[PDB]
Amino acid sequence: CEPANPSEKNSPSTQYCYSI
Amino acid sequence: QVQLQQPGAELVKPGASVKMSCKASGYTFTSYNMHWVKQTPGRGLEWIGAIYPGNGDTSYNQKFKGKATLTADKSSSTAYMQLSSLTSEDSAVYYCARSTYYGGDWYFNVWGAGTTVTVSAASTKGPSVFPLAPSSKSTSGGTAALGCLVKDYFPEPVTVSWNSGALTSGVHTFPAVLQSSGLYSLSSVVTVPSSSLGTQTYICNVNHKPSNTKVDKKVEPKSC
Amino acid sequence: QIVLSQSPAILSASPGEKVTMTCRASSSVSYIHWFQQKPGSSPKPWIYATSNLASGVPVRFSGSGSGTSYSLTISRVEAEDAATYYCQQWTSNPPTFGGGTKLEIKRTVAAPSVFIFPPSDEQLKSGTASVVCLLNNFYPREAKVQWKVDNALQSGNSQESVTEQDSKDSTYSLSSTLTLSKADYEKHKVYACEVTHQGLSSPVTKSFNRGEC
Repeated sequence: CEPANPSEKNSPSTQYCYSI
Repeated sequence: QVQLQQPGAELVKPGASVKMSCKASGYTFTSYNMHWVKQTPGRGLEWIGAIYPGNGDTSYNQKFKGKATLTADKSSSTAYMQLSSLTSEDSAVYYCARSTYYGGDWYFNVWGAGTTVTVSAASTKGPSVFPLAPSSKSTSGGTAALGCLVKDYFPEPVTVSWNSGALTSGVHTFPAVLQSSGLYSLSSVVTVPSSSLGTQTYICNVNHKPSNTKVDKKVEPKSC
Repeated sequence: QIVLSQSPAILSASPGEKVTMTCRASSSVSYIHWFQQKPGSSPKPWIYATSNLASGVPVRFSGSGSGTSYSLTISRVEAEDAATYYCQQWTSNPPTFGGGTKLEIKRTVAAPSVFIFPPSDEQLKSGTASVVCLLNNFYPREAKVQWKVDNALQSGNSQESVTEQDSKDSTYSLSSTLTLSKADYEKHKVYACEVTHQGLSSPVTKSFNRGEC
């Protein structure tokens, strides 16, 4: 779930990703 | 001109730390992710980490998590990577690269020229520069060969040009060689038309920044 | 981190040939990227998102693939293509690069222009004598540079250095310098360099007599 590009950290998809 | 500017080289003592710069221009520095890549002949291109200048947010490769620290300055639009307690394994080329377009997928479409790091305890030594004179030979020739032996210096690199950069065609500056003495040696040659050896003056300019040495040598033709 | 394996390591191509290089990944990835890197320079974006060409990249280049198997292919190999091409992936963090496939141009035969350089006056005024033999613009890379001192073949006391293949003419240049002390350098008269290479009709020799001119 952790993005290589830091500008992703607060994206809809990363947040959804953490909602395993 | 979207561009990323990095210093050419840095000499670090084993144990010390070094902070590398990577200035950006031609685009807004805070809307793109800056990435750093390591390169060695043996372990290839390795991704170190990235930072988003508009946030300060950072992402690391586990491998360089305790070795690198990434920072960004908004006002000067510069990205930084600090390498701590360097060892021989840290000697390599380091690139900074901007990424863009998450769409299809990311893209390293703007890279820096790369800063070459050498970690060594050895002291800096200036180059001795000798002329490689073009004899008249038994061969009449249409083209003669001119050279400059830049030897016994440390550490890399040494910049060599001809006539203040005016002569570029026909130049071959050879890869440095570490001599048994632990110092580097190098040669720079140029072919030129034979008849110009008496009209033109050929000067080789050696620059060895890491020792603040600049030498201009005249290579004098020999009547043989 | 996903492992990208490239092949072949070295790809020899004659000017005008149509070649392809592959890239395989330890596990599936959505897109693969290609970068071209000439020595001393930063790797250049060449192909992005599996099939798209980057700015200033000729139509001869192309790329395709899926899942774990991708490829870059050149329809008409040209001289300026010599370089290492690198594979790259963004599907997993940390993003990884492949080991690279080095492309070298198998151009037509080219004999070296050989020159021999006696040690400078300033150099001996320091105790050391370096004698350089120059092999210019030749192909293939395989060339035999043999130092002769007083008509006797020398060995182990000389180092060689080669440039990378030139982007316009695809040849190499080589410097072989013999280094020895002033004291030993003064023990002989004739210092020669003998060169044998596919290109020249017969092994050439460029020499000089110590301190004659």
